[PDB]
Formats: sequence, C-alpha cells, structure tokens
Amino acid sequence: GTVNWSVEDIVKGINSNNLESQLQATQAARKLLSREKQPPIDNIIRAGLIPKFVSFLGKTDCSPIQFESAWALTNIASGTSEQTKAVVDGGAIPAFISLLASPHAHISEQAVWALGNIAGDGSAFRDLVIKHGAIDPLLALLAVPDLSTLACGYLRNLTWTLSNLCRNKNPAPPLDAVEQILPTLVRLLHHNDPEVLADSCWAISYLTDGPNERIEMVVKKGVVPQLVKLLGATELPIVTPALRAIGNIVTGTDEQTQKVIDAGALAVFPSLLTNPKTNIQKEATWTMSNITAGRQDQIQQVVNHGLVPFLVGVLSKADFKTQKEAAWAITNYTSGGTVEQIVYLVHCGIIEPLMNLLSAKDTKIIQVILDAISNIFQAAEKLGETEKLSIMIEECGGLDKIEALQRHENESVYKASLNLIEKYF
Amino acid sequence: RKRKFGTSTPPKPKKNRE
Repeated sequence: GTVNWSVEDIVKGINSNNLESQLQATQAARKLLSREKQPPIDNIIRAGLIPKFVSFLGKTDCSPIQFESAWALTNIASGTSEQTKAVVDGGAIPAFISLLASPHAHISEQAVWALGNIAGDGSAFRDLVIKHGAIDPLLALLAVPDLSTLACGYLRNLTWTLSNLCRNKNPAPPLDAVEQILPTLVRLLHHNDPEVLADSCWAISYLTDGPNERIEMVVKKGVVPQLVKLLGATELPIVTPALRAIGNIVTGTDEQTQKVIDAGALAVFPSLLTNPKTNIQKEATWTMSNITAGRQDQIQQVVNHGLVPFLVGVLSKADFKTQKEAAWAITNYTSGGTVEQIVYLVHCGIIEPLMNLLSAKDTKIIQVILDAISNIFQAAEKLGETEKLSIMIEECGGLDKIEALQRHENESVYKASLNLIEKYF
Repeated sequence: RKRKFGTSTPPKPKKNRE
C-alpha cells in the first residue's frame, strides 16, 4: 500500500488537501527512509518535505501522522550534519519537545529519539536542544518510583538521548544542565539493564572528561563505588565505559584519585591489565599511569595490591600502545616514588623490558624511558648502588641501546643518552 | 604528570530507525 513509493508520488500525496492522503504519503516516506540501503534522504530534502513533516508533528488529532512524520524526520536527522541541520532549520526542535508530552508512548519515544540524533550532531545543536527546554520533559519521562515499570526500549532510548546531551566538549555541556541531569543519571547507573548501564557509564565518562571541576561535580554525587562495581562487570560493553570514567576521574586531583582507590578499584586491575581485549589493557595501563603520578601513599597502595609485577608484564609483552602507557606509568612512579619504592620496582624486573623497549621507533617512548632510567639512577646514587644498576643495564643489553641513542635525531634523546653514558657509564 | 584523555564501542551519536 505504502511500500516503494516514488518521491514524486509522496509529494503529490502530501501536497493534497486530504489529511488521510497526507498520512499515507508520510508513511510511504517513512518506509522509504527506513529501508536497508541508500535511503533517499537528499531527494526527500530537495522535494521540500521537511517543513510539511514538521507541521504534521503538531497534528494532535491525527496521532498516526505525528508518529509517521516523527519517524521520517528521525531518520533524516540521523544522517550527515547537513541533513540534521535541514531538520533543525525546519523548526523541528520545539515540535519534538512538545511531542515529548504526548499521551502515546511510541510518539514520545520517537520524539526522544529525534532529539537524541539532533543533539548527537554536536555541541551547538546539543546546546540548542537544551535552550529550547528539552531537559525538563525528558527527565519528567523518567520520574517514576521504579524504572523497571518502563518498557526496555523506551528506557534505553531515553538513556541514550540523555547521554548525548552529556556528550562533546568544545564547549562542554552547560554546568546547570549537567547538574540538572546528574541525579537521573545516577538512578540509571543503578539500573539492571546492561544497555542502560553501558550508556549511563558512557555519559558519566563524557562528564568526567575535562577540567577537574567537572570531575568534582560527578564525584560529589557518590558514583565512584558503583563505577568500580561496574568495572568488575562480566560484560565488556559495561567494563569499557566504566574504565574510561575511572581513568578520567584519576586524571584529576589527588583527592579524587584517592576516592577511586578507597572504593577498591585497584583490586580489579590484575584482570584489567591482563584482559584479552587490547583497548581494556591500554586504558587500564593509562589509568595506572595517572595513579602512579599521584602521592607516595597512592604509589604505595599500587605496590600493596601487587600491581607492579603486572606493570612489568604489560611492559614486557602487549600492544605497543599499552607498552607506551606502561612506560608512562613507570616514569611517573620513579618521578614521584620513594627510594624504597624504586628499589622494589627494580627488584620486580623492570630494567630488562624497559631496555628492550628502547629499540622502538617512537621518540616519545624513548624520552619517557630515558627519564625513568635517570630517576632510577638518582635513587641508586642516593643508595650508592649506581655501579650495580650500571652492570644490570649492561647485562640485559641496554648499554648498547643507550649508546646508539647518543646518535639520534631528537635533541632531547641525544642529550639524555649522552648524559647517562657520561655520568654512569 | 597527570595525562587527560588525548558493543564496547561508544554509543553511536546518531541512530536510524530501521
């Protein structure tokens, strides 16, 4: 009936003065725009149909055409930034916000979806959706005693749209909007649906990626223990955003990092640092690097949890990016650690993998490793053991690497390698 | 010395309803 229409037939039907013909044509457009391959979005836009769909959004007495037009506009706004912009330029934002209060759950769901696409375009349309007043009705849709009474798809769509309202960072979302959304986000973060949990964790990760004041807004809500719990989850779609959020949080002040530590996060890193998923290993090692850049008692907590051998393992064998994160962790550890902590690090076997990594073609990691070596040598000096560390570095073949670095492109590598060779060798 | 950042993939920014 409304399958495989031509855009010309759709235009004829919508340009008729017959609401039912308009509805059939709008459904035909929806079915065209919801097909598997190559939906004719640009042809629909060229025909000037967006303003008609937007007007149909306000037909309270014809809920079917409201739903059909909402779906069509949702699929148009899901495309390029120019197609989303075409939807916005037709006045769709306030119409969808008004539809958020529809008595029909499927229509309000479609409005939530469309606003999610518009906000997901980027920070400008996100902030414009916020300025039109979307947050209040969106959150009102979730103001129920128990989230389990809502349909799973409805709740997942609401969570995804809210996460898009927390997304992007040039500029970051308005502070007032973040504060208005956060409690509902915590609620959702305690839900039992894995997709809701994943998207809520992703929203928290968005909100924690930035200045330490944003991290503080998030941490003050008491979400860190739940984030650690989810970090322990069996589903990787949940562990990934939880780990991102935890890493973001430990990029902040020593007190925020301490909040992460007090919640028991380190006990999970034996698994994360050996996780078969490369991205998990990389981001866990990055998190560890930011924790080793903390205070000496926090480095000591890293030591007590037995995580130094796991850093040695990652440095010894892993994807090169994870090995770079591990080099960063080692340099931070040696820069901020006590003499006893650096001695412990050496006793765990860091020297050999550190040296084997000096044969890489990435200048940054070479600089990081040479700085770590300098710090360890300073500790040795304080202990009067410089010659023994020298012998160790020679035995594993690191002396030859440092000598080769003496003739390197970068000036810092040149200088540091020559300083090491002339002061300790 | 703290270094800020820069299915298991992040949620899609936009979603078509098939």
